[PDB]
Amino acid sequence: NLNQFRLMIKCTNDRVWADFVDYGCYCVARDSNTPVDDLDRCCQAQKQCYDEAVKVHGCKPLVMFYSFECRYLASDLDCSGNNTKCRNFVCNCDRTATLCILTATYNRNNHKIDPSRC
Amino acid sequence: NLNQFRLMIKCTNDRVWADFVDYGCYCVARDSNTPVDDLDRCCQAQKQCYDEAVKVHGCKPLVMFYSFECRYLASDLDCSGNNTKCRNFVCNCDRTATLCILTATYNRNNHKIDPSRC
Amino acid sequence: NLNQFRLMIKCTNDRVWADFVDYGCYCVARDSNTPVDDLDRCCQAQKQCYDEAVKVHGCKPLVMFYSFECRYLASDLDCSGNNTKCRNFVCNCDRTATLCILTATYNRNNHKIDPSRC
Amino acid sequence: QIRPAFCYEDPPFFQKCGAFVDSYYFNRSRITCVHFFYGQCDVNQNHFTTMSECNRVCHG
Amino acid sequence: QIRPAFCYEDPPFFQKCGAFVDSYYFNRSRITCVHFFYGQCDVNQNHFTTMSECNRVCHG
Amino acid sequence: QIRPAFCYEDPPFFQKCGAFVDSYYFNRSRITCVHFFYGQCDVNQNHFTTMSECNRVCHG
Amino acid sequence: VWALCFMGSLALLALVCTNRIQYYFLYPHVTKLDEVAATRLTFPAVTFCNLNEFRFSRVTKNDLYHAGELLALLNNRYEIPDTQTADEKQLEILQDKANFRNFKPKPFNMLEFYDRAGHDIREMLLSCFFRGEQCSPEDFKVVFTRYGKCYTFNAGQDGKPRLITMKGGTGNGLEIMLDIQQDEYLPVWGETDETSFEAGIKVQIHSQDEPPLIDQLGFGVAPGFQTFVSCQEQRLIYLPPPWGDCKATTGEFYDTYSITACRIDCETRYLVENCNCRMVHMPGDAPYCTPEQYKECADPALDFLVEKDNEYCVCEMPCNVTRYGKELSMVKIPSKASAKYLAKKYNKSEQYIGENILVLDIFFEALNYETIEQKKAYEVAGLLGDIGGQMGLFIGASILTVLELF
Amino acid sequence: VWALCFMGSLALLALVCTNRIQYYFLYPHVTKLDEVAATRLTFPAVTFCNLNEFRFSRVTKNDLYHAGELLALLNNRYEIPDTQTADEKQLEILQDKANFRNFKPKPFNMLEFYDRAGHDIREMLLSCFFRGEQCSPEDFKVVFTRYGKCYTFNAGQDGKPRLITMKGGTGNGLEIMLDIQQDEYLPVWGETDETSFEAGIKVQIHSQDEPPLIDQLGFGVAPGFQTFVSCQEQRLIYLPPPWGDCKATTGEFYDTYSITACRIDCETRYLVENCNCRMVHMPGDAPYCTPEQYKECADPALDFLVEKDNEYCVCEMPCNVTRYGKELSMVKIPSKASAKYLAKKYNKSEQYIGENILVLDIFFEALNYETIEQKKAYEVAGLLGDIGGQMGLFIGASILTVLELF
Amino acid sequence: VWALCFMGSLALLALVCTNRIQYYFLYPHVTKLDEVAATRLTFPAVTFCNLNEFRFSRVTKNDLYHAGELLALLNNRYEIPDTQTADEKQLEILQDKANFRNFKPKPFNMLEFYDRAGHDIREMLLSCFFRGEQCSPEDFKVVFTRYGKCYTFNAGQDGKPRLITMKGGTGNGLEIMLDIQQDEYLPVWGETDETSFEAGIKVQIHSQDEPPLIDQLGFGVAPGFQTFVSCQEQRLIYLPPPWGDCKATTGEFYDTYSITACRIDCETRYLVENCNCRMVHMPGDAPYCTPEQYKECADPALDFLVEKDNEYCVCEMPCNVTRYGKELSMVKIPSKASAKYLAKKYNKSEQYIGENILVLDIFFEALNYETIEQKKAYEVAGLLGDIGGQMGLFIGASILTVLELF
Ligand SMILES: [Cl-]
Ligand SMILES: [Cl-]
Ligand SMILES: [Cl-]
Ligand SMILES: [Cs+]
Ligand SMILES: [Cs+]
Ligand SMILES: [Cs+]
Ligand SMILES: [Cs+]
Ligand SMILES: [Cs+]
Ligand SMILES: [Cs+]
Ligand SMILES: [Cs+]
Ligand SMILES: [Cs+]
Ligand SMILES: [Cs+]
Ligand SMILES: [Cs+]
Ligand SMILES: [Cs+]
Ligand SMILES: [Cs+]
Ligand SMILES: [Cs+]
Ligand SMILES: [Cs+]
Ligand SMILES: [Cs+]
Ligand SMILES: [Cs+]
Ligand SMILES: [Cs+]
Ligand SMILES: [Cs+]
Ligand SMILES: [Cs+]
Ligand SMILES: [Cs+]
Ligand SMILES: [Cs+]
Ligand SMILES: [Cs+]
Ligand SMILES: [Cs+]
Ligand SMILES: [Cs+]
Ligand SMILES: [Cs+]
Ligand SMILES: [Cs+]
Ligand SMILES: [Cs+]
Ligand SMILES: [Cs+]
Ligand SMILES: [Cs+]
Ligand SMILES: [Cs+]
Ligand SMILES: [Cs+]
Ligand SMILES: [Cs+]
Ligand SMILES: [Cs+]
Ligand SMILES: [Cs+]
Ligand SMILES: [Cs+]
Ligand SMILES: [Cs+]
Ligand SMILES: [Cs+]
Ligand SMILES: [Cs+]
Ligand SMILES: [Cs+]
Repeated sequence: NLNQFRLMIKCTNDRVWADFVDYGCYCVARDSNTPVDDLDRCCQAQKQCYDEAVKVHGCKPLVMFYSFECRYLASDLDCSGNNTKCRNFVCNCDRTATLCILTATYNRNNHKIDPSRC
Repeated sequence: NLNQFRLMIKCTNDRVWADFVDYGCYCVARDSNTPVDDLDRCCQAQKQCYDEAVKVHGCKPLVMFYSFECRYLASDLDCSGNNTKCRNFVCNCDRTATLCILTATYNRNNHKIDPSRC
Repeated sequence: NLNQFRLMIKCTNDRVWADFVDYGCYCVARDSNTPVDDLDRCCQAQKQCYDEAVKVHGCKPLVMFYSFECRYLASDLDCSGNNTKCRNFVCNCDRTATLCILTATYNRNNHKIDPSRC
Repeated sequence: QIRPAFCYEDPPFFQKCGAFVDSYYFNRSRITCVHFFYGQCDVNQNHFTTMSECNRVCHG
Repeated sequence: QIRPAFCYEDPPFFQKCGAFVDSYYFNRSRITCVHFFYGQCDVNQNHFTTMSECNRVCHG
Repeated sequence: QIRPAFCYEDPPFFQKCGAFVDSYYFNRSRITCVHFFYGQCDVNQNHFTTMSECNRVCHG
Repeated sequence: VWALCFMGSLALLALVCTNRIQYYFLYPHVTKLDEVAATRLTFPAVTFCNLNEFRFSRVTKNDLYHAGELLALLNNRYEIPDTQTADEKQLEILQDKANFRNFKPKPFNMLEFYDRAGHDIREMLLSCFFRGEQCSPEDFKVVFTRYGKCYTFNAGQDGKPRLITMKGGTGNGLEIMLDIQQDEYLPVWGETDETSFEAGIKVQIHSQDEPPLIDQLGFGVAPGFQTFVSCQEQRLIYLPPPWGDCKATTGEFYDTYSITACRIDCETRYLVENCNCRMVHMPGDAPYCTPEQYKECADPALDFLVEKDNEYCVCEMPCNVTRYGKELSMVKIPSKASAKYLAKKYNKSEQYIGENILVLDIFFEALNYETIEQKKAYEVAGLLGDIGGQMGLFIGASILTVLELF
Repeated sequence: VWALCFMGSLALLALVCTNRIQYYFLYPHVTKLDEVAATRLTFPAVTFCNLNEFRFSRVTKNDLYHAGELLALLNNRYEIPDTQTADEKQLEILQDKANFRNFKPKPFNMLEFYDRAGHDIREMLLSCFFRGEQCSPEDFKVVFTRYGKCYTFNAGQDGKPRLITMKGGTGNGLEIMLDIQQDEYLPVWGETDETSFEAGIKVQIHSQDEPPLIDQLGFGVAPGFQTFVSCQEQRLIYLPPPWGDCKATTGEFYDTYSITACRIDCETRYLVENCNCRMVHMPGDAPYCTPEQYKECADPALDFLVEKDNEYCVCEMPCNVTRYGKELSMVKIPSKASAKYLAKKYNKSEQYIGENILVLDIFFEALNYETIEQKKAYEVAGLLGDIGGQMGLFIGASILTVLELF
Repeated sequence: VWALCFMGSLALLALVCTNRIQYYFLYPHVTKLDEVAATRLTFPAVTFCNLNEFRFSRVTKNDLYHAGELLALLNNRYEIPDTQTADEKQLEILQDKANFRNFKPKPFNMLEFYDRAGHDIREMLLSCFFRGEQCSPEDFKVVFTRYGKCYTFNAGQDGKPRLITMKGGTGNGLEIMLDIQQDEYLPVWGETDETSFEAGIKVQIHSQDEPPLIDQLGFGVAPGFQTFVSCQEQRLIYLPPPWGDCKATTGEFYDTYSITACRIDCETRYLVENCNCRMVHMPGDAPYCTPEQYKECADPALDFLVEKDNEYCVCEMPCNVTRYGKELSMVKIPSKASAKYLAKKYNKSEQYIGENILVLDIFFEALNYETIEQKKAYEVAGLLGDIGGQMGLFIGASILTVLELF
């Protein structure tokens, strides 16, 4: 779930959990159609990953637990330790989404916007 | 039984067990009708206690075992440690009888008398 | 078997195992009719013992195992430690045969002779 | 009250504050005095040098 | 690469090379710094005198 | 009687009366000499400095 | 030639006083073994759990509605799975209980469910004796564990005195007869953290200063036997810094530090941080996990921390540890000659008694406890005394000559 | 200025020689752990008891007349209680045996009854091996205990040599196969000190220098199993006064002091003092308790002393103690594939073998025994040597200067 | 008067320096106990054996021809004995298999027979978990023992890493569920070294540095139970000559010296020397024993050495020993409520599961291991330092005065 994502995020970068919380349209894990920029485009990929996690496999990405190992290199962040497909799958969604966060840049005014913006 | 009475007695007073053994008419635990003085009146209360122990409850006051705790004060002599009514009851007969001994006084010539005296 | 005989022999005397191996006609445990001297007469007694071990009891003197204790005196060599009649019996054949070896003398030219000699 | 109140106090069994020595104490279960090894722990007064002394002071 | 690579190294727990002292180390499972007793075994650099210093260098 | 009577005596296995040293003793079960560590307990004479010496005196 | 050797004498003396001063500041320690003859011993706490968490006859439709899937009685579609392994009777009770047609769910709480459906000391405890005296369900304190609703004898809480042993042997300890109630066990139709292939109880003998960690540190006792558990107390004492690295007190959920207190702190921090809830047996303020959270988050997370994790919880050594060495042994209950007596006495069949009844005896073999203790190896007096001894060795000095030369 | 500091030097020296002299007279000790490699070990004694005290087929009408009430076969009215729990067959044997109509009681003796009705080593012992060699009922000495008629292997009495172990493992120890004879067990119709809810044997492994105290200090072994008991010898040595408080010898019933010898002395003194009789397993001269005295006085008094008393028996520590640490483990007898063989061999059914047969293996895991020993910590030489060392520290004195100045 | 006392002083000094020099050359040692807090522990190897050596369904007519007599299936006349104890079905399979009429024997090999007919880890192992992770028959290495074909978990051979434990308790260890396959057990029609009255497995927990000696040093685990084995690592360290008598390395069959390696060397030397063959579980080059040699020479000789011999094998102490103390305990499998689930899961009856299924849990109670270590008691520095201290005691000398007087 999102406690581990928040932790995967703290593992990779120092940007406090709040700043992603209600950022843009999708962050963190909310539905819309048009993402404001690329940071918000990560969350859509994340959200679209959770949607696939639920439909194909049977996961419950927002409730379920998974484990991950924090290594020195962000890309080294490990998910192989998970004993089930479902638990392995969601751990990757968050892994993918958290690395993608590291690429994109943080435009403050896109955080906590109006619903008329999305 | 009378090994414990003899011990309850040694717990409270120094008068050797012999002196009560065939004292008067009742001491220790013999039957009669008229007690010679009050020491011999204790043993009657004791004897009448054993008689009640046998008829009402089913005790065997002369054979059965009980436990008692010897404390610093004679009145503190404890019988609460006994796990059955019958064992508790007889422990009290001896307790009652042994404290009552402490009140009364020892008139030597009333010890080992003739059966024509009782 | 003959590993223990070879050991019983080494327990009693220093004459190397080879010298008895194909000595005379009977040594060690071969069949014939006329023994060349008394050393070869021991082996016949030994061989005749194994023959009795097989027919009467059911032993297998050449395969079976037994235990023996090596003491300071050759005659003290012990076989009482064996838990079965069959194992006890064969241990004695070798004991008898090995002491008898100590009496007789070793005539070298009677070792490794021709089959036309027996 | 026939014997002192320390008579009913447990000796310092097995406790060492120095040399262990032959001593005697009143046993309130046997109602007589018994031998024990006393190791100089003056926890209470239930320890005598003689069995008889213990049997006078504490026996009754 | 956000925190040094020694941040992911286990401290010398329970190892004594001298005086044990209050110290702090980065826990790579909690992803924060935690108290431990350090006994002067300079096995690695994952030991700080202050929790905050540890939380600056190693937290991210 | 082919070998001495001390040949049949057990060595002082594991007994220390001083320095332990390479030694050899006659094994009356193997009927040959075997290595052991001897610790200067002169309990008997079944201990030699050399395997061969042991194999001469005691082997037969 | 001497002043050229009185100071050479002294130079080597300084490299010795340096080696000794540097050693005092290692603050070394040595370990001392010791037997201790005891006139008496404090009897430990004894926690026990039935291996079965929920009494079948106390599971309502509502409980089955909320927690049925967690106990593998229901699939994800809220129905009894067709791969059920039930008899005729149990299945037709459960198939009716699982009829949620026109049913409206009332609120649910795991802690309330454990407390109500967990096994009852009042029906389990056929008899209890400790040192001659008869004990009762009142002597057992309820404690919640991973097994659910468990009971501790001699918990020494309530403000109650702690019991004492004075002699070696079975007479000076505890003896309990329990009925484990297999007719009340929940049917096993799947494998989850709350199901059991086994029948019996789990037991842990611990100091009252520490909580149970019974799923991890306990022992098993099987029905159909009387089991003897002969114990030895063993006391470990460690030093705090700078000598050692032991933890004197605490400042989290328990008022005395032990390895178990530390682990339960960790497990609770870990479940809140990762599930936003605590299991009903953990301390704190956080909301209790729902049956959904147990299955989805709480069970997998506690399993991970207990099985796979190597970094999250590393516990500092405590300064005081009491270990009980145990030697277990067994005889069979009932004999053929006592089966019908016990059946008659508790109104059960002979087959039942042989399946459900157990006796447990817990006792010390001797008052004698063992102590292994860390002692400081080089106090201040031992630093000065040897500086002193080798002053007289090298320079030939003294307390007198130093004073005089001053 | 020096004589004002040579004596100030000396004053502080006297407060050190005082601290050292006062310490020697504490007679302190320290404890030394040690492993000891052993070429051989003396095998312990092994006492065992059937949990059932009286063979049903050896109880006569006379025995049932005198001891029936004690064994709960009879009520106080000398009749079989209507709350009996018997089969058809046993009850009709007992109801006939309890027909005392026109019966005249012959004399009775508990010791004779135990000796005659107790289980017989000759029928119990199916097989015994020790170190390859076959053992027999002759190797077992009869000993009377609270269980009645029991047997000790390797008692090392009779003037018989004690057996020895030379290697670790099951081959160098004892293996006994026993039939516990449940068809011979006494029916249980009540609860007394002589009745048993359990089937099996009790076992105690002890030095030959000490008696068994098997009801208190033994372990259980259950029928239907082969039980492995791997042992370690452990030797404790204590100091006598003034250093320690251990008891060297004795001057009551046993010729070597041990905690058990002390306890059996106490129990006997206690039963005579309180019942005027001894139980058949205790030593001395006093009359044996009658079945009435057992029920009324002897059982309650021994139970009290063993369960509730804290003052009557407090035992001085002995100077030599041998403890055996034990690790027990089990496998099942019989397998399905060996049941019919064993049935045929002892002429029983397959169900019988599975209920009555047990195998016990008792062995050492290694010759290595452990010693924990109290050593004197400050001998005379250690008192003088340090007075000496700090003479040279303070006053700068010597053995030479003291002699010279004289 | 002084030179007559400076040398008298010195004479007694020489009888002290002699007593100290003579002591250094005893090379004494003392033993040090110590606890060691561990962040992690290497998990031991765990060898297990079925008590049954040969699967009934894998015994061919040829095997029965060569080895039937050794397994008591055949008498010396190559026929099924009339004193057979078989059911209807097994006997009619064996009576047909033993029809050697017009049969011609193919070659035979005991090692091949054990390898082919011994129990298969692939059918025995229902489930294996270690620290959360699922393990497989691939994690078990085949090892041949007196029981035949056995399996070691965590053998740490192959070049595989050794597993580690980090916490106390059942979660951080191994859990295996095994089916012992009693329907596959060989019928017992006699008593030989290869037959078993018992059902279950034998287990040994050992360091990877040493081979198993499981028939001698193992423990039993019975079917029908879950057995808990709580362990403590204990490390013994000894000194080599001249201080001690421990064996550093080896120069016979194993690449690390241990008591077991020594014993297996001995047993092999003994079987070759006395039978001219080795058993299939021993190392070396010598031919494997034939079934005839097993019965006639190999079994009696190994039994003798293991039971009766006191001289052939006496093993030098090794310098490093790892012992695991064990506390065993049990609960019952299956409960009534899980029997039908497990039956369905493995396609067996409920009666079968209760006869063949076992669970084994092996774990540490705490990372804390114990070390008992021999330490050198009087190094060179401790020889000089005390010669020094009592120089200043007697002659009043010093390092300075000796130098100066030179
Ligand atoms: Cl944990
Ligand atoms: Cl007692
Ligand atoms: Cl061996
Ligand atoms: Cs995976
Ligand atoms: Cs009461
Ligand atoms: Cs014999
Ligand atoms: Cs009393
Ligand atoms: Cs006094
Ligand atoms: Cs006197
Ligand atoms: Cs993590
Ligand atoms: Cs640092
Ligand atoms: Cs700061
Ligand atoms: Cs031999
Ligand atoms: Cs020699
Ligand atoms: Cs030579
Ligand atoms: Cs649900
Ligand atoms: Cs509550
Ligand atoms: Cs009731
Ligand atoms: Cs309560
Ligand atoms: Cs479970
Ligand atoms: Cs706290
Ligand atoms: Cs959280
Ligand atoms: Cs030191
Ligand atoms: Cs001097
Ligand atoms: Cs009677
Ligand atoms: Cs007699
Ligand atoms: Cs027989
Ligand atoms: Cs006998
Ligand atoms: Cs009883
Ligand atoms: Cs005596
Ligand atoms: Cs008396
Ligand atoms: Cs144990
Ligand atoms: Cs000291
Ligand atoms: Cs054959
Ligand atoms: Cs091969
Ligand atoms: Cs399968
Ligand atoms: Cs493998
Ligand atoms: Cs066997
Ligand atoms: Cs080698
Ligand atoms: Cs050979
Ligand atoms: Cs056990
Ligand atoms: Cs010394």
